[PDB]
Amino acid sequence: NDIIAAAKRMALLMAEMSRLVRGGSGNKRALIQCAKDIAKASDEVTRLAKEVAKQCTDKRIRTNLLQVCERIPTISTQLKILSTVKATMLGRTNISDEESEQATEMLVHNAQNLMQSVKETVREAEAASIK
Amino acid sequence: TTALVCDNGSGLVKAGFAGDDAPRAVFPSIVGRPRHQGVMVGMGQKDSYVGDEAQSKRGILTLKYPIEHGIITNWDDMEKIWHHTFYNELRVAPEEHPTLLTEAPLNPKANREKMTQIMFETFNVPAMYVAIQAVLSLYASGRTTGIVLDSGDGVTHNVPIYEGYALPHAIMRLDLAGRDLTDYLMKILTERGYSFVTTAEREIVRDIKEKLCYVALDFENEMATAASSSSLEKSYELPDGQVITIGNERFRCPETLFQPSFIGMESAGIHETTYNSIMKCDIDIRKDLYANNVMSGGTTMYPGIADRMQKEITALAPSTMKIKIIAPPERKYSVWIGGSILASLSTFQQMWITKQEYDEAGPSIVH
Amino acid sequence: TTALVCDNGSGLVKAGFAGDDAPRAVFPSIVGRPRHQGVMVGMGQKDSYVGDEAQSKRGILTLKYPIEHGIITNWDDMEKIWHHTFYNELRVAPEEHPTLLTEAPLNPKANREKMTQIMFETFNVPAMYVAIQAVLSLYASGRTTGIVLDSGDGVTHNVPIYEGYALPHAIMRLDLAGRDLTDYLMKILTERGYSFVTTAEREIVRDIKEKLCYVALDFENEMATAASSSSLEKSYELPDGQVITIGNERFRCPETLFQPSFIGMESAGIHETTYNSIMKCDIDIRKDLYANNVMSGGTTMYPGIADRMQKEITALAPSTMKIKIIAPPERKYSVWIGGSILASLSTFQQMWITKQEYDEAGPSIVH
Ligand SMILES: Nc1ncnc2c1ncn2[C@@H]1O[C@H](COP(=O)(O)OP(=O)(O)O)[C@@H](O)[C@H]1O
Ligand SMILES: Nc1ncnc2c1ncn2[C@@H]1O[C@H](COP(=O)(O)OP(=O)(O)O)[C@@H](O)[C@H]1O
Ligand SMILES: [Mg+2]
Ligand SMILES: [Mg+2]
Repeated sequence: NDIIAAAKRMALLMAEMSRLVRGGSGNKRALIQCAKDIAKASDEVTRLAKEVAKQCTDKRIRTNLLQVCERIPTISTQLKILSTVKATMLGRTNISDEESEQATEMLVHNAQNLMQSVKETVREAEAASIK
Repeated sequence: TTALVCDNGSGLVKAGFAGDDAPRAVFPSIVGRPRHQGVMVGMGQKDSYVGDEAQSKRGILTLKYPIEHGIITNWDDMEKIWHHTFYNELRVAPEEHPTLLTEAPLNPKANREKMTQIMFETFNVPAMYVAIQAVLSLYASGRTTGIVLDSGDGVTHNVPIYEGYALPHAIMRLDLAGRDLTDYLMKILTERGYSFVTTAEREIVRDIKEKLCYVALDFENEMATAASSSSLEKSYELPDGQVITIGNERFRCPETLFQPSFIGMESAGIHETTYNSIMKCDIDIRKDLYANNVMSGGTTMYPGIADRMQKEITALAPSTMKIKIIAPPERKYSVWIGGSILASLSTFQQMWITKQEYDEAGPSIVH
Repeated sequence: TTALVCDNGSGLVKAGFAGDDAPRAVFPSIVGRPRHQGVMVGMGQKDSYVGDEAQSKRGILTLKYPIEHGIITNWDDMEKIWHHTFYNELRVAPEEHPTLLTEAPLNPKANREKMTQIMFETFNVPAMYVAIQAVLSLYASGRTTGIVLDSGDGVTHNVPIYEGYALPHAIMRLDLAGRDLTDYLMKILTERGYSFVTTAEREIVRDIKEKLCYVALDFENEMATAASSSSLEKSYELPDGQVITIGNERFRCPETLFQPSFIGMESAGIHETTYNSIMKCDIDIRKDLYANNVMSGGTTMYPGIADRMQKEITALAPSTMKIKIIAPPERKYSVWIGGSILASLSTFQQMWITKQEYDEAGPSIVH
């Protein structure tokens, strides 16, 4: 059951990301990669949800499932872009440390929201397998 | 396998498997279509948010309580309640559990039929029983005689039951409490300059109705002591930070229960419905309804109730008579705790309707 | 074949293919016809210099920024902008790339129709979508709740959006900032005795507006420490070698953003439109707007912003209610970084306009 597997994987990636963001400038490349690895996993969640949706039979559940999975691409796209901007923003000394910290925080907030979107998707996926 | 005890709560729908502890899910229900235009790419958003998410997300929606004075106006949303609950809350298929549904003591025809028929064909529950709500708190209260007062937003009821035969000549449905108490409270919240008037904006009020209202010893002197400067005022903090200091209206709102003269509405206080229901029951039996008066429904959780009610009844009641009011803790789950007992009663599983026999006999059997 | 994210920047028009860093072309827009007689015979010189050569060739021309009050003054210059960029900057066929155009939050009718209609008929763009500038910054700020401040020379705007339903009854267009700040700055640059009157001479001012100006913490006290002799003056070097030493006006000019009574324009400080816009939004939502306040547009690069803004708002704001206003570094390309995210979303490519539906349905229901 890859949805449960993906949800656990997403949690492990987020636990690691929380750890990487507590660390230094040495976690720069890793942070860019972390965002990439999260983006690959979201593309898998989205893909699985579309495949499951095709085999699903109740229109309401199918619609509710389609409603939640369609926001995942947009958040994953935003993560790749905002990470590319932040990545290129590190290594510059003119910009303020508080503004830099806020970029890390914003990225964390967006990751938390992505995780919440997946959390809601998991919840709906679990319920759909009953019918 | 296991039965699920499912209460169509007036508020405050309650769900939890058959006993012995508590409803796994209790929720104010609510369905809300989104009032404002969406600019989210996707859009990817629920057509209507049900509770809980519509009570985290208020306002950007238009909240509709689907059961209006106990009448399920459209079952389309009711079915969505059922489905949402069963699948994404309790996480179960209705075919698996024989179910137990509750209804009110008095509701028109065909409210229970249309429900039963749709629920059998839509959710294909294998067996069912549909109980009037007052009776389940009797099984919950474990009393063998007495008048049951079932009070939730927006319909109250007053049912007399004796060992173990019902008193039809004394069954009262009052449509009064509580959503109108909510509306009245909102009307006296305009008096403190806070106009949270829209339907959605009403929910916060319901929360101040939960938490902040109090009940006095006696009106006239609480009205007096309100004229005293002494601070009855309690400070609510609002979801935009605002601090609201309410007091007179704090004891004023529940007093409606004793006197509907505040709404005006032409029905008498619990005081009189008690007396007049007792005085629609046989003399001999009047002895034992007195001291087996049972209040219920989540709304009744105001501390000066019942001894305000007691003192009021004692004033109208005949001398030396033993009057005692039975008040459970946590009356909101009284009903649910009722239901758990019922469905557990063997052999009365074979007094539960079964889908095949329903296939054979249709709605005729229902009554 | 790839899409082009092309922003009608009010500055500082920005253009760059989809992602992943920045616009490949940024330019301050300007077209300028040559004010003086050309004597070197022929002379093989263009009717108007576009940027950048018109910012080399300041003054021998008369510079005209075409978007006037953000509105396309004439499309003769706008189309020439479009062509100049597409061919002579980016080097791309409008026929080839599905394009993405941006527009503002609030503008009159039919300037976006007329734009779109002309752009389809002139450049024969195959597919297109036209976005309001505030929204792209939401994806560019990875947010989905909050008030957006979009500020470029010379129109600011104030947009509230909530997860992700927009609040139309709280969308405000201020024509205040920044080109009028440029004009006011020029008027207080007369106080240090240097003339910058002409259209061209205004650009140098804009450059001192970029580089030299700063924002304080509190006006009265910055005015106090300005009376202190100590070096506040910063020395600009001017294209005829001149050294301009500015200080009082150095913090004075941006402070106008919190006080437009300095220009005198009746319009209120962003401070107050913020509070009043928050206080034009539903109570419950006020909770998550507090701390999702996003400022934007290249003008917003002044260090006393946002904690000046914060400190001012906090004086009017509800007690102990958390607010945070901080927005990304490099806000000028914030928008552009928005656009990249949008246009990549399939299937919402099929929420773009296609030439066949432009042929069949014309410029109906564009809005
Ligand atoms: N502490 C409280 N004080 C007053 N009202 C309360 C309190 N707690 C819950 N309520 C009310 O209880 C009502 C629910 O009653 P309920 O027990 O659900 O009645 P029923 O089962 O008949 O539908 C709600 O509408 C809610 O406002
Ligand atoms: N360091 C700076 N300080 C102040 N203003 C700046 C600075 N850098 C650029 N600007 C201003 O940014 C403006 C452009 O904002 P822009 O991001 O193009 O707004 P928009 O996209 O809404 O049109 C220009 O008019 C320019 O004067
Ligand atoms: Mg009830
Ligand atoms: Mg702008």
